[PDB]
Amino acid sequence: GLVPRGSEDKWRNAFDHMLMEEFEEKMDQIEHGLLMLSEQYKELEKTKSKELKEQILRELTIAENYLRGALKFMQQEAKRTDLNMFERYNFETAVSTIEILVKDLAELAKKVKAVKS
Amino acid sequence: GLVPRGSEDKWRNAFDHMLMEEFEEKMDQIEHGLLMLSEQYKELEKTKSKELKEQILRELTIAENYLRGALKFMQQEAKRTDLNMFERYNFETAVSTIEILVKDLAELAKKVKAVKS
Repeated sequence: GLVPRGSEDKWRNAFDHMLMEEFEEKMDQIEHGLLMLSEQYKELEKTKSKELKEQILRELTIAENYLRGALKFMQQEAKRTDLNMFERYNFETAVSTIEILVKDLAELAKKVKAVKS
Repeated sequence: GLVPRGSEDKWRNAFDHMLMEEFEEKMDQIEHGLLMLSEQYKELEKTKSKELKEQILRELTIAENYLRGALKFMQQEAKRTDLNMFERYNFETAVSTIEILVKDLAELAKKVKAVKS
C-alpha cells in the first residue's frame, strides 16, 4: 500500500495528504471570511458602530492567530530533507498563500481602526 | 447579526465557530489514522519490513508535528481573557483531546522503533 519513495508527482505520506487538504479548505474559508469582513467594514464606515468595529477586529485577530500557527507547520515541513517535487511545491505554495492572506488581514485591520467611532 | 457579547452558550466569534465547529470530528479522523498505523504495526512485527517501519515513523512524525502545534494553539486560546462558558469549555476540551492523541502517538512510535528490522 506504500507509495514508492522515488515517486515525485504525488503525496507519498497519507498524513500530508489529509492535513494539506484540510489546510486548503481552511484557507478558502478564511479568504471568504475576509471578503465578508470587508463588506462589514463598508457598513461600519457609514454607521460608525463601535460593536461592529470591535467585532471585526476580534475576527481579524482570530484569523491571524490561526494563520501564524499554520505558517509554522508549513515552514517546518518545508525544511524536510526528504521532500519530493510535488510535496515541496505544495508546502512552498502554502507558505506563500498564507503570507499573502496575513497581509490582506492586516490591511483590513488598518482600515477598520481608521474609522473614527 | 453579531452575537451579543453577553451570550454564554455559543461561539460569539464567527472565525472561532469556523475553526472549531468540526474540531472533534477532525480529531476523530487523526485518531482513525493512528488506528490504521497501529494495525500496520501488527503486520510489521511479523514481516519486519524496513519500508513499512520507516513509513509508519514518517507518518507519526508528521502527525506529531501537527498535534504539538495544535496543542500549543488550543492552550493559548484557553488563556484568552474574554471567554464565555461555552468557548472556555470547548477550548479546554480540545486541549484534552489533543493531549490524548499525542500520548497515543508517542506510544505507538516507541513500539515501532523497537522492531528490529
